[PDB]
Formats: sequence, C-alpha cells, structure tokens
Amino acid sequence: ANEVAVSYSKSLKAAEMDSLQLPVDADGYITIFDGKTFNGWRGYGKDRVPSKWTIEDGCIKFNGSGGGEAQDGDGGDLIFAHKFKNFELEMEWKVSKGGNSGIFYLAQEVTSKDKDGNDVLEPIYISAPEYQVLDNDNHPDAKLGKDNNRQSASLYDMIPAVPQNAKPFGEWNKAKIMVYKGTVVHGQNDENVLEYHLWTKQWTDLLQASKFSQDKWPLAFELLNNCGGENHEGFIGMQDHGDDVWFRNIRVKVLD
Amino acid sequence: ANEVAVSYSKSLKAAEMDSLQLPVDADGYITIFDGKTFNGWRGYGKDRVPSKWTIEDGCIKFNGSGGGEAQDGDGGDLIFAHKFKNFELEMEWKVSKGGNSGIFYLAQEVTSKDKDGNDVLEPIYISAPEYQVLDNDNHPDAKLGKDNNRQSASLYDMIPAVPQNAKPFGEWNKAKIMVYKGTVVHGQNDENVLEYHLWTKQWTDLLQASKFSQDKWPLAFELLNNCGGENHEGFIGMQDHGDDVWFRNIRVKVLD
Ligand SMILES: [K+]
Ligand SMILES: [K+]
Ligand SMILES: [K+]
Ligand SMILES: [K+]
Repeated sequence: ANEVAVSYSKSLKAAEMDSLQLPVDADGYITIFDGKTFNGWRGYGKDRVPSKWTIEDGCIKFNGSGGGEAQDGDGGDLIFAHKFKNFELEMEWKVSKGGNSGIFYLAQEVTSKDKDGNDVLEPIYISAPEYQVLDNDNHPDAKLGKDNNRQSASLYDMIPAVPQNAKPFGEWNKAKIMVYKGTVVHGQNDENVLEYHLWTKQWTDLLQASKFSQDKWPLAFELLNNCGGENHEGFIGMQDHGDDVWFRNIRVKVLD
Repeated sequence: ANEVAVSYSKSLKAAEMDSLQLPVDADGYITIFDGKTFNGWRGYGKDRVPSKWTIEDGCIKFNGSGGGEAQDGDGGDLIFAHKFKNFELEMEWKVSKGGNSGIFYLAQEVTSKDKDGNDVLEPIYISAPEYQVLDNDNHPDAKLGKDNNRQSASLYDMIPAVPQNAKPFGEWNKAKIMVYKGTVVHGQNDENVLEYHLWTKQWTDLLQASKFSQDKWPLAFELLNNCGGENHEGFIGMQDHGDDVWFRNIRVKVLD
C-alpha cells in the first residue's frame, strides 16, 4: 500500500525491463524523484543522466551555460524513463532570470534516417507537447507566438495559459499536467489554465497554426498529430534550454 | 542611468581596451550611432573608417561606386567594434534604386594563411549572418536564390523573410535583429519575419544547404556552424555592396 513497482528503461528505445519501488501516497501520487538520486531518470536518447543535471537541496537542477536550444556541453533533455498513458503530474518549478525550460509529456524517443542511412536523434519537442517554463517578464519568447502562447504553462506555441498567474523569476510555481483518455489540462499555481483534447480535429487545427505544422515541420506534425504513438503513451521530462532551472516535489498519479 | 560604458576595439582583432559613454534610454537601448561621429566604428579588418563611409544628414552613409562585391576604392564593410552576445539591434535603413547592402551580426574578424604563410583577411560574411538590405523590386538578386531568400530582411540565401513587407527604394525600413541565447529573430517594419536557432542540427542543416556548406566552403562552414566563436559573440556591422545606402537610429539593447 505504501510503495508501488514502477518499470523503467535504461537506454534509447529499450524495454522497461527493470522496476523501482517508489513511494505512493493515500491518493495514488507516486513520488518519482526521491530528492537524492536519479533512479529511473536518464537523458532523452541516452543511457545516463547528463552531468549538467544535478541534485541540489532536494531538487533536480539543470546547470545552464546560456545557448538556448544548442544543448552544448554534457546536456540534453531529461526524462523519467517510464511511459505513462493516463496520469496526473504535479511538480514545482523555478526558473532563473531570463530563463527558459519546459515540462514535456507523452514524449517518444525518435530517430530519423539521413541521406546516407545514419540515425539522427530528433528533438523531444517534435513528439512531446510542452508545458512551457519561462521568465515571462525577461525572456523574449514571452512576446513571440500569439496571444502569449509561449508564456509559462502554455501548450507551447498553441494554447496560452489563461489566467497567466505565474510568479516571477526565482520564485516557485506549481505545475499540473493531466492527461486522461485524450483530455489534457495544464494547471499553474493551483488554477486550471487550459484544456484541450488530443487526436481530434481541434488538435490537428492547433498543430497546423503552430511551428509544428505539416508545412513547416512535416515529421513534427506526424508525430504530434498521433501524439504518444500507436499506444498513446510516453515519457514525462524536462528541457535543457541552456538556463538554470529547478524542479522539485515531482509526483505522478496513474489514472489508467 | 542616462549613460553606459561601452567598450570598443581600435584595430584588427584587438582587445576592447577603451570605452565610450553612450546614452541609454529607459528601455535599455544604447544609442551606438550619435548622428555626428564614427566613435567606436571602424572598417572590418581596419583601424579607421573607410572614406566611402560618411555621415550625411544624421545617417551613416555608404557612397557606392557600383561594383557590387568588388569593394573597390576605399570601401569595405563597417563594424561597430563592440562584441555583443545577447542583444536586440534596431536600426533604420534606406537604399538607392536597385541598391544592395546588409546588416551583419555576430561577426568575427578572421584571417587565414596563404600557401606562403602570409595573412589573408577573410570576408565578414563567412562568419557573420547577414540580414539582407535590398531594393526587392529592382536588384536582380531579389529573383535569385530560393523562395525569395535573398530579399530584404532574409537571412541571406538561407531563410526568407515572411511576410516580405519591405518599403520600396528611397523609403525608410525598420530592421530588428534579436539574438537571445541562440534564438534569432529578424524583424522588418514592426513584424517578425523569421526565427531560427543557432548551434542546433537545424542550423547545421541550413548551412549544409547553403553556399557556406561544408563541401563548398569549409572555413565558412566551421565559423558559421559555431557562430560567434567560442564565446558566441561578435560585431554588428553593415555591408559595402557597392551601392548608396543610409542607416540611422542605430540602437542596441543588451538583453542578458
Ligand atoms: K539514472
Ligand atoms: K521551453
Ligand atoms: K572611429
Ligand atoms: K547584401
């Protein structure tokens, strides 16, 4: 009753052939970060946690060197290597001034083939919807997109958080991501800030008005349009966008 | 809080060992061209302003002889000799009928060695992304390239400005170049006309499709693929492409 087995994979596209015994509370939230280890976590596309991700004061910290999407040094996005389907995630996040990160969900590890048959690891964000994490006051992306749909807790580049009730940089915010049989809800600071439905005509329309449109990014469109792949499942994770960011109290309830 | 110290270099590859006190407005834009002097400005590769650059009715003016890329006489590209990293440049430009120039950013002063060990000054454009400045209606380069990627406000011969909202020749156009932690946005006439991300696989892909591909121009590939060199910073400047062009209201906000 106090712990549950949680399967996890150890490397790119591998089976979940190991399990962790993780604490669960009376309401079914599984604590997936223990404050001390990266057990069950690995870099997206990797068999290890990049050293730029550290543990400090009971938090997961990304130690950013400032290159945005570049993911220079020993970086890359971080996943908890258990595919979830119907789930409610809660975590606290805090961004540095002018900082950018994100919470990914239903992510798939995706490769493509180059002209010579070599693999190319594709970005997590071309399969995974992103709950934006941002300093809404200082990061210029805050003013891009449309109707503030690149500010914190937005579905990045598609649906704005309303209300935009973020606390300013260097202050803790609470995130909720709920996916239940295609219904998706983002929460910020104990309010619901958007709601949408995967795999619908509305979902296709959102994609087509975004940077992941069929015309702008065909592979992104195809992955996202059938988000979670054949079995409508995938990873939670957090973004290396080159900036200091902290995450804590990371818990997930299986709704399935 | 009316003025800020801005360091600048006096000659090829030198340290920024001197500073100007330059006005800053309440939004944090530094006025880097004072309407009267070339303080802090020098030719690319030079320790002086080339005499073909003049100050005319509160503008920086290039006085073109009509020889395109030749840079004949006392010409050459012009830089403001302060390396910027995370910044937003705004400036206004106007061209002569059929005129062509460009706004460079993140530029490095690069030399190579010839077969005998002498120096060769390499063009600014093998290190510096170029925001195209053009008479889109009369200069034939507007019809060259792919999908209008050589028209004004494009990332020259790589990403077209969309929309193409230039004002015609003899009229002032407003340019915006923002570089923030690798995110690049070009604006033209108060619209954002393209976005990209430096130092990503998408950036590499753009280069490999261009005249600066690894196959076609290895040195340019090396420089642009790691644009800004090891500290990801470099100069703003403007192009000698042999044609009369005017620039004014040149202002830069340091973002980080
Ligand atoms: K681990
Ligand atoms: K983000
Ligand atoms: K000077
Ligand atoms: K040009």
